[PDB]
Amino acid sequence: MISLIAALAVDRVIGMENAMPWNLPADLAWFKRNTLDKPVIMGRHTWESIGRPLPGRKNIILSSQPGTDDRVTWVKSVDEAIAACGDVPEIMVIGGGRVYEQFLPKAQKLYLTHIDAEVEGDTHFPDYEPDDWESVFSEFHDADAQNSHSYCFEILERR
Ligand SMILES: CN(Cc1cnc2nc(N)nc(N)c2n1)c1ccc(C(=O)N[C@@H](CCC(=O)NCCCCCCCCCNC(=O)CC[C@H](NC(=O)c2ccc(N(C)Cc3cnc4nc(N)nc(N)c4n3)cc2)C(=O)O)C(=O)O)cc1
Ligand SMILES: [Cl-]
Repeated sequence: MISLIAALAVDRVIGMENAMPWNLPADLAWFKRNTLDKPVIMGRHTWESIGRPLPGRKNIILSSQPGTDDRVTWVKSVDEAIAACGDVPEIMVIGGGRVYEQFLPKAQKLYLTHIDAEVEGDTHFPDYEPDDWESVFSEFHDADAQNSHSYCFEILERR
């Protein structure tokens, strides 16, 4: 089973290359808890933004270009990425936008953090249809001394 996990600004704007304009360690904690001990599939921009292998996860980077870090696994196609994950209960696809578009048709679950941040940009999380998905968890948090913006964790399961 393949899941996508993403942090979305208003109107589902997501990162394209430069770091997103927020400071959300609680979102990073949610990401770490929902991805640890699972293989993670990412594109090259997300890899650069992470800046290091994510510990405790097989890191798989989908890129047309040769790999530049032997600490992680480099693949050139979607099927190669899935194969590198091997036989596990859940694959976490962690972005960026082209990777989400590639994997959404295969995915059964979305972990979304909806962030109340007005971020300008043309890159968006792919369209999902409101009703093709069951929202099974939702939990709101206000901005605080450590987190710049309010944020709502949601888990959806494909109908
Ligand atoms: C891009 N992505 C992709 C991404 C992101 N989010 C997503 N979210 C979702 N939902 N989904 C996705 N797919 C998704 N993808 C991802 C995905 C995952 C991850 C990922 O890491 N994750 C880890 C978990 C976290 C972790 O483990 N993260 C990090 C791990 C390392 C932590 C160990 C600490 C080592 C020390 C290093 N320390 C430092 O550098 C700071 C230096 C230090 N200072 C401070 O500390 C400090 C602080 C506050 C301060 N202030 C307030 C007051 C202040 C401020 N600024 C000032 N500036 C000026 N001039 N003047 C001031 N007076 C001033 N005052 C002042 C000073 C020091 O002075 O010594 C993990 O998944 O294991 C990352 C990216
Ligand atoms: Cl990417």
